[PDB]
Amino acid sequence: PQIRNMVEPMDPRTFVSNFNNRPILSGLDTVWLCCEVKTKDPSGPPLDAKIFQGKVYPKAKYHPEMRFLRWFHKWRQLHHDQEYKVTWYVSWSPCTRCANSVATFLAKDPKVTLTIFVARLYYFWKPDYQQALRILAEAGATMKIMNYNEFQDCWNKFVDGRGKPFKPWNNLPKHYTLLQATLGELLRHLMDPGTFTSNFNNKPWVSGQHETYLCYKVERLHNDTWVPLNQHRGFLRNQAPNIHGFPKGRHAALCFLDLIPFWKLDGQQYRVTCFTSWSPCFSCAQEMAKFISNNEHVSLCIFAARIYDDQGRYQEGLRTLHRDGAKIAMMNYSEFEYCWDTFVDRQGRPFQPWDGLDEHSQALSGRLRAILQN
DNA sequence: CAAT
Ligand SMILES: [Zn+2]
Ligand SMILES: [Zn+2]
Repeated sequence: PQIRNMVEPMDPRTFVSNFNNRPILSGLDTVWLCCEVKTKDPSGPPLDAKIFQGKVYPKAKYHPEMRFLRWFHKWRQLHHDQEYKVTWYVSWSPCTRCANSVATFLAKDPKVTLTIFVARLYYFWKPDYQQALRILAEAGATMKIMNYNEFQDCWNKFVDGRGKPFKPWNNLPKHYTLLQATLGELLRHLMDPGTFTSNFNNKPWVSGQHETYLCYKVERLHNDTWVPLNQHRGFLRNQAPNIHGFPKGRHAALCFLDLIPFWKLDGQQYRVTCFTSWSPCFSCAQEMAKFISNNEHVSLCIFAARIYDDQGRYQEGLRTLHRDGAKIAMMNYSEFEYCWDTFVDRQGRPFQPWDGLDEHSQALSGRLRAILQN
């Protein structure tokens, strides 16, 4: 039995119009949901597959997530009980009602695990919808943003492409990174402690890997005092090159600069701080210096674990960044501890500093000062 | 992890 025999594949124009992942997208009156039900073993065809659709308004009871729940209840009565792995590709993330219904269903049934790939985040800026996605995640649903691979898979399985291959729309990768970072913020995703310790150790770097992790937070000026702005706190990393994502990669500092306009900050004074495992290369620093030159109400503070020699003009880039008003400093014990406490999935464990932390911070601080004073 |  093949997916083509299980579903009526949707029209290609229905798929592309409904699954376009522009984060802010008006005019869509419908939610689409493609799903597969599998055993514990993921290889081969699913046990069954279905496409559900429902109008957003006026009744959530006809949203495709609830249509799925009613179909799946009846389907299970007709098949021999076993453990099920369910995958959804949904055009909009769940509204508050569906999120709470699915969360209740998952939490009462240890035999079912659910992964939800979403094309767009629905009302991601509204606290009610944020809290509902957290309840769904806490019920064990794995919630991810649809990337190129999932759009292509959904095209192959659920669309009447007539053998033509999936063609990505404009800016699919840029949309993905904005949504991924936004989903991480609202789920309050914390960084793996091993990933933190490995990447923020400031001893001389000996690994062949060049990856950059970047933790960020935002403050607002209020009554001559900086106050936390808890909505936009999290971490991200560089995007490795891939011809279906960013063909030349996208460095962490640039992904961070992409986020700031997406936050829709008002005209008040803001201080945006990042803790990055590598200081920015020349290209990143130029872009960062351009940004702060053009956004006078945003103050940048950059704390770096290590100084990245890009074999080019990185020293001049750091000088330009400082000249244009960014604060640049090397992370000391206090900044390492703050990120462990704030951004890392530490499970109550205190910060344990690696060997030579203080000594390496002093050496790097002296190198930075020498760079900035030329 | 299809990898400037
Ligand atoms: Zn709903
Ligand atoms: Zn860079």
